[PDB]
Amino acid sequence: AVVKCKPTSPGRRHVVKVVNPELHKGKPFAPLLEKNSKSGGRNNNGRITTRHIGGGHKQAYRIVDFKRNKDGIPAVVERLEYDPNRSANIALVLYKDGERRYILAPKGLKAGDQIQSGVDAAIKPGNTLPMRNIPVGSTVHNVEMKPGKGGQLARSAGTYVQIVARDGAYVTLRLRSGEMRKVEADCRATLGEVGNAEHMLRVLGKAGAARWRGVRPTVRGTAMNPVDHPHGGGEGRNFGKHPVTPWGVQTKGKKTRSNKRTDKFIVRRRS
Amino acid sequence: MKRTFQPSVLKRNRSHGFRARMATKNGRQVLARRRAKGRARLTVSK
RNA sequence: GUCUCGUAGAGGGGGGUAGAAUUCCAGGUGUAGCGGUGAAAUGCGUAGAGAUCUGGAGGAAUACCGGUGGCGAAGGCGGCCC
RNA sequence: GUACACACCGCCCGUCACACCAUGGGAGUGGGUUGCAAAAGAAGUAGGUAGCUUAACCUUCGGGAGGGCGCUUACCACUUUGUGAUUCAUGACUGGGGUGAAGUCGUAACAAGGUAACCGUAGGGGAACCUGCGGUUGGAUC
RNA sequence: CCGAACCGACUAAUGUUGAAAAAUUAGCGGAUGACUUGUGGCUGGGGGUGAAAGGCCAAUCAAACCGGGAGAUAGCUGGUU
RNA sequence: GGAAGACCAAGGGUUCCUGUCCAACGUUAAUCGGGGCAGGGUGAGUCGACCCCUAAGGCGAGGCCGAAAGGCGUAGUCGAUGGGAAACAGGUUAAUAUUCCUGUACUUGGUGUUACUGCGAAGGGGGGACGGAGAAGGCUAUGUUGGCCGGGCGACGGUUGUCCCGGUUUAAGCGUGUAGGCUGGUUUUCCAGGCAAAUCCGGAAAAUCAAGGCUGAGGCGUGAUGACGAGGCACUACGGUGCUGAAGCAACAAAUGCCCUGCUUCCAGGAAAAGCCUCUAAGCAUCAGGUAACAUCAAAUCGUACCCCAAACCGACACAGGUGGUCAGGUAGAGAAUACCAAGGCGCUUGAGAGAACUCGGGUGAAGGAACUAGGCAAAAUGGUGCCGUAACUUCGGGAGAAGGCACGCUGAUAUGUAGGUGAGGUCCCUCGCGGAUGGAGCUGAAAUCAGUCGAAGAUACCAGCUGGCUGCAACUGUUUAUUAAAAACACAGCACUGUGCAAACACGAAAGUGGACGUAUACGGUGUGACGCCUGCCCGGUGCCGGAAGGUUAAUUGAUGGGGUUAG
RNA sequence: CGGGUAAGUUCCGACCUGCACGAAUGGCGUAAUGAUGGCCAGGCUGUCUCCACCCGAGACUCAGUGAAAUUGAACUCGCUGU
Ligand SMILES: [K+]
Ligand SMILES: [K+]
Ligand SMILES: [K+]
Ligand SMILES: [K+]
Ligand SMILES: [K+]
Ligand SMILES: [K+]
Ligand SMILES: [K+]
Ligand SMILES: [K+]
Ligand SMILES: [K+]
Ligand SMILES: [K+]
Ligand SMILES: [K+]
Ligand SMILES: [K+]
Ligand SMILES: [K+]
Ligand SMILES: [K+]
Ligand SMILES: [K+]
Ligand SMILES: [K+]
Ligand SMILES: [K+]
Ligand SMILES: [K+]
Ligand SMILES: [K+]
Ligand SMILES: [K+]
Ligand SMILES: [K+]
Ligand SMILES: [K+]
Ligand SMILES: [K+]
Ligand SMILES: [K+]
Ligand SMILES: [K+]
Ligand SMILES: [K+]
Ligand SMILES: [K+]
Ligand SMILES: [K+]
Ligand SMILES: [K+]
Ligand SMILES: [K+]
Ligand SMILES: [K+]
Ligand SMILES: [K+]
Ligand SMILES: [K+]
Ligand SMILES: [K+]
Ligand SMILES: [K+]
Ligand SMILES: [K+]
Ligand SMILES: [Mg+2]
Ligand SMILES: [Mg+2]
Ligand SMILES: [Mg+2]
Ligand SMILES: [Mg+2]
Ligand SMILES: [Mg+2]
Ligand SMILES: [Mg+2]
Ligand SMILES: [Mg+2]
Ligand SMILES: [Mg+2]
Ligand SMILES: [Mg+2]
Ligand SMILES: [Mg+2]
Ligand SMILES: [Mg+2]
Ligand SMILES: [Mg+2]
Ligand SMILES: [Mg+2]
Ligand SMILES: [Mg+2]
Ligand SMILES: [Mg+2]
Ligand SMILES: [Mg+2]
Ligand SMILES: [Mg+2]
Ligand SMILES: [Mg+2]
Ligand SMILES: [Mg+2]
Ligand SMILES: [Mg+2]
Ligand SMILES: [Mg+2]
Ligand SMILES: [Mg+2]
Ligand SMILES: [Mg+2]
Ligand SMILES: [Mg+2]
Ligand SMILES: [Mg+2]
Ligand SMILES: [Mg+2]
Ligand SMILES: [Mg+2]
Ligand SMILES: [Mg+2]
Ligand SMILES: [Mg+2]
Ligand SMILES: [Mg+2]
Ligand SMILES: [Mg+2]
Ligand SMILES: [Mg+2]
Ligand SMILES: [Mg+2]
Ligand SMILES: [Mg+2]
Ligand SMILES: [Mg+2]
Ligand SMILES: [Mg+2]
Ligand SMILES: [Mg+2]
Ligand SMILES: [Mg+2]
Ligand SMILES: [Mg+2]
Ligand SMILES: [Mg+2]
Ligand SMILES: [Mg+2]
Ligand SMILES: [Mg+2]
Ligand SMILES: [Mg+2]
Ligand SMILES: [Mg+2]
Ligand SMILES: [Mg+2]
Ligand SMILES: [Mg+2]
Ligand SMILES: [Mg+2]
Ligand SMILES: [Mg+2]
Ligand SMILES: [Mg+2]
Ligand SMILES: [Mg+2]
Ligand SMILES: [Mg+2]
Ligand SMILES: [Mg+2]
Ligand SMILES: [Mg+2]
Ligand SMILES: [Mg+2]
Ligand SMILES: [Mg+2]
Ligand SMILES: [Mg+2]
Ligand SMILES: [Mg+2]
Ligand SMILES: [Mg+2]
Ligand SMILES: [Mg+2]
Ligand SMILES: [Mg+2]
Ligand SMILES: [Mg+2]
Ligand SMILES: [Mg+2]
Ligand SMILES: [Mg+2]
Ligand SMILES: [Mg+2]
Ligand SMILES: [Mg+2]
Ligand SMILES: [Mg+2]
Ligand SMILES: [Mg+2]
Ligand SMILES: [Mg+2]
Ligand SMILES: [Mg+2]
Ligand SMILES: [Mg+2]
Ligand SMILES: [Mg+2]
Ligand SMILES: [Mg+2]
Ligand SMILES: [Mg+2]
Ligand SMILES: [Mg+2]
Ligand SMILES: [Mg+2]
Ligand SMILES: [Mg+2]
Ligand SMILES: [Mg+2]
Ligand SMILES: [Mg+2]
Ligand SMILES: [Mg+2]
Ligand SMILES: [Mg+2]
Repeated sequence: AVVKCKPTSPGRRHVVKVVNPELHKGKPFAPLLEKNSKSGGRNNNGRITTRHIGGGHKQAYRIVDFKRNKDGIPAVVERLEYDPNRSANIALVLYKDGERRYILAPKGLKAGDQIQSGVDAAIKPGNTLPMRNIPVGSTVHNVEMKPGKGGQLARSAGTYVQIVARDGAYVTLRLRSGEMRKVEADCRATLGEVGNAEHMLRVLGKAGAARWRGVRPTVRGTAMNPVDHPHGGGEGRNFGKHPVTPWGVQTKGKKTRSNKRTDKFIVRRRS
Repeated sequence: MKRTFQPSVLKRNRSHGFRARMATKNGRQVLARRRAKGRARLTVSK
């Protein structure tokens, strides 16, 4: 549910929380945990290569099954859990043979539900099939781009993909961006939408709430000196130039896609 | 007031010690130079 | 006022679906106009429009039935199916 | 059909300009009344009583009882302080309203008033108003 | 929220061949957080890092320090027994 | 005296102790010294390092990449600031001590017996193993008072008592298993999981029992017929030694330490690997190996002095500076503030006079009270707790400690000490205990009311908000010019535009790669704006960006055609 | 122009003649917040009228130790002129 905080202090007045009473309150499933230490946005030259990253809360990595290739064996949802690594929630599922795995939690999935993968799985939310076996027009998520590679599209909270057509070895998908994209029909997809759609309704409310998430402050280029940024300089607030990135490329409409290798799969760009 | 030299023997040896000098060709040229000058103490190594 | 049996109904809420049409996209044929008005012009068109054929996308509304017909406290309620 | 009757060469709307009148807002300000919280404590009455002083009663003649004065405490009028409420007056400037008079700008309404009018709402416009959406007939023609 | 430790540095006086190449004294702000601190690690000079002051990068910064090209060049100033 | 005491890490390196000397060093003198010279001094199976294990990160066989130098990285190997066995009390030196001595312990390993016996890993599973905040209860450290024991009878009125002073200490280990915390137990059968196997973990289905296990402070017992112990006595080379030794209990208060890696709750969702336990594979088979008891041996090496908020470290100085961790007594107090003290440590390495101007740091001030000045700068002032009471405005939280006001010491009574807390004996019960119930002796003890009483003054010192009215800017908490600027600047939650379909855009990089991200459009980058409320109008001619592609123009490339040189003729 | 003052180039409220505001290099408001800028009042005072006295540390004298910047050379006065 979406809950406004009461304004008992200035840093709380605008906070809006997403509170889900169904998420597990205890610890995660340890055999599927890994450590995952932070980067500060720095690569192996030790240089900052993505600005505005650092700090925030310590986080363990949950191994999530994006391939969904344990075919023919049913699993039951044991519990939903918070995952710090992503916007979606995850579900711990127990297979009939006694194996446990984490999956992205689809909308509507709850403890006790049954799921299955494979060519013969039923058309139900949480089931995974090759898109060859999914009716045209369906809504799916966690879509593979190459067969067997694992889900890569529509994984964020509340997202989904529409299967709009099927021609030969390929299906045409409408992505969340609005792009129409061809993908091999042997690629798998999970029925339904990714859950936690209220994610986008939260309001951080204060500066520190962004710092808790590992985001460091953004300094506007127009607030700098010319040596630092093309926008810098001026006696007072001055601008007088076409907006650019810190490295000089126009940043208000100039397109940057240049991938002739994958152009053949884009039926229609998002705009 | 806190001054610039805050000693630590581990940091001294890791930064400037004999084995650190021997690890790169530029550090071995430091040692070659100091031997040619005839320094009594080649490095910080105690 | 309660119960029994039946009757008509665009009464309400939820879900699904169908056909016509408009627009847009692609392609075929085709060539100098189209559109609009009281008359015009802006606009669109040789970078091939308008017209005509095929395929696709999408939203909204449900021709005929239809009725000084019906239902609902009023506001209001109209394809079909559950 | 009509809001016309010196009868459409009729009637009539609003801004703007001019004059006068009452009124709302207004940095505030100045009076009246009053709430609350305290401070204050004349006189009086009541309680207490170191100290002082006593006609009637009792004395074993020394005094005792009782009284008075003084002092003190309680209650309380004047008065004082702080902060509210309410009411009256007033205020540069400003909002609309009424009346008069008719100058300037148009012609919104009354006939189908020349785009039927009106209602709620929203946006726009020197002004009457115009436009969208739903609604009404208190619409002429057919 | 009030307030010590701890982290700061708004005002004044002193000090200015200082006790100190940035402090002392009286006051001052934060004080469960975008907090503070120990140890170790990583980023290197047209480069780093920067809640951005051209700030900081060993009392050095509109391009660090050390060595070299090097006796750069100096239509300028001084000096020339 | 929450240090100017005690003790570590770091850093230093003989500064430590003793004798001796006073040139130089010491801001003066110096017989003294962290100074000179000489001698002495650091004792470990248990403390630390080394060691086993890993984090960030480093290096890195082959490898991939790069003119060379080199860059990245796999298997690996390093790397603590983190995980991993074990010792305490007393005594002793001029100088070391958990290291020496006395007493009493514990750990790991090698051997060898004995008894019994499926052992076996580079593999599987478990465990190790983890956040913030908050709330209590049970405790101990520790303190206070009483009792006890020893001593005292007071330089000046009084002091045989309801008087004064001191002491009243004891560990690890071993045994016991309590307040509390967590979890149902046991036995069969079966199985697509745990790269193979598995009796282990996971899963499924039954039967049966309902209490079984795990964890755990403290207390109690033992350790201890010991040790220590006020003092006494005897010697001193008057520094100190030698000898002996009483009581050694209770109640109450009580941590920020322990139970607690708990419990409750929240979102920002909280290392790793080994030691450890367990499972089997290859293999081994009356062998090895495993388990237990007993014996015996081993536990090396290096550090250990001394300073450590400092005269020994970082600041050129015996420099008002800087420096992480641990300990935490009394009275008042909310307190680690503050005042006065304890233990303990110090008077800061020039002094002696004088009592001018002037400077510095402070105290008080007649009448006036901001007239000062750029400006109330500075100063003065306010200041506590409880209660009464508190406006506009407001985002309904605030504003607010608004403002303003009253009470406050001591003594007695209520009540020989109250409400409350704590809780003994006794008594009862028991599934007999570190038990329940009852009962309340003793101990501790607010706050209030009434009466009285002293002073000019009772929040008496130290300590400890000045308040209100109008307005600009920025929403707010934050950040910044180390060393003249703290702000209206930067950031910020929120908003918008725009890029980006994943081998993402983008960034570091001749490259390999790496970050973005083990993320996937509810995501990530760039840019502007800057909570929130009401809003955000017109202009696409210029510059940019986006789309278009018929025509004009146009590169390398191609080399038609024309012209020339040469000369067989 | 109004308010506040005995007196107000600042302040507050208005007017509009905006040299040269204006809508996310945002416009206009805004409770709360600020070692932020301006203005007013009560309290308070040595800030001041206008300073006085006092307590300490220097200054001064004696003993000990013992610097510095600077410096062509000096037997280093005023005035009026040059
Ligand atoms: K999450
Ligand atoms: K910013
Ligand atoms: K700029
Ligand atoms: K600027
Ligand atoms: K500037
Ligand atoms: K270093
Ligand atoms: K019905
Ligand atoms: K008026
Ligand atoms: K008024
Ligand atoms: K009309
Ligand atoms: K009409
Ligand atoms: K209308
Ligand atoms: K106009
Ligand atoms: K930290
Ligand atoms: K820079
Ligand atoms: K340097
Ligand atoms: K440089
Ligand atoms: K000295
Ligand atoms: K002397
Ligand atoms: K005496
Ligand atoms: K030692
Ligand atoms: K004190
Ligand atoms: K003198
Ligand atoms: K009691
Ligand atoms: K206070
Ligand atoms: K604003
Ligand atoms: K500040
Ligand atoms: K700034
Ligand atoms: K608001
Ligand atoms: K708000
Ligand atoms: K334009
Ligand atoms: K343009
Ligand atoms: K802009
Ligand atoms: K705004
Ligand atoms: K400020
Ligand atoms: K202000
Ligand atoms: Mg960013
Ligand atoms: Mg993340
Ligand atoms: Mg931003
Ligand atoms: Mg700037
Ligand atoms: Mg530039
Ligand atoms: Mg400007
Ligand atoms: Mg300009
Ligand atoms: Mg009025
Ligand atoms: Mg009286
Ligand atoms: Mg009209
Ligand atoms: Mg009309
Ligand atoms: Mg109305
Ligand atoms: Mg219009
Ligand atoms: Mg129209
Ligand atoms: Mg700072
Ligand atoms: Mg200070
Ligand atoms: Mg504050
Ligand atoms: Mg505070
Ligand atoms: Mg260089
Ligand atoms: Mg500048
Ligand atoms: Mg510097
Ligand atoms: Mg340069
Ligand atoms: Mg040269
Ligand atoms: Mg030269
Ligand atoms: Mg020496
Ligand atoms: Mg010594
Ligand atoms: Mg000596
Ligand atoms: Mg001397
Ligand atoms: Mg001498
Ligand atoms: Mg000596
Ligand atoms: Mg010595
Ligand atoms: Mg490497
Ligand atoms: Mg190699
Ligand atoms: Mg490694
Ligand atoms: Mg290792
Ligand atoms: Mg360590
Ligand atoms: Mg010692
Ligand atoms: Mg105790
Ligand atoms: Mg004890
Ligand atoms: Mg006597
Ligand atoms: Mg004992
Ligand atoms: Mg014991
Ligand atoms: Mg604490
Ligand atoms: Mg020692
Ligand atoms: Mg000294
Ligand atoms: Mg010092
Ligand atoms: Mg410190
Ligand atoms: Mg204390
Ligand atoms: Mg103190
Ligand atoms: Mg004198
Ligand atoms: Mg004096
Ligand atoms: Mg003075
Ligand atoms: Mg004074
Ligand atoms: Mg005075
Ligand atoms: Mg006096
Ligand atoms: Mg006076
Ligand atoms: Mg006064
Ligand atoms: Mg004045
Ligand atoms: Mg003056
Ligand atoms: Mg002041
Ligand atoms: Mg003061
Ligand atoms: Mg207070
Ligand atoms: Mg107790
Ligand atoms: Mg102003
Ligand atoms: Mg601010
Ligand atoms: Mg500065
Ligand atoms: Mg400053
Ligand atoms: Mg990548
Ligand atoms: Mg801005
Ligand atoms: Mg004026
Ligand atoms: Mg004036
Ligand atoms: Mg003004
Ligand atoms: Mg502007
Ligand atoms: Mg402008
Ligand atoms: Mg605009
Ligand atoms: Mg603009
Ligand atoms: Mg703009
Ligand atoms: Mg702004
Ligand atoms: Mg602040
Ligand atoms: Mg002298």
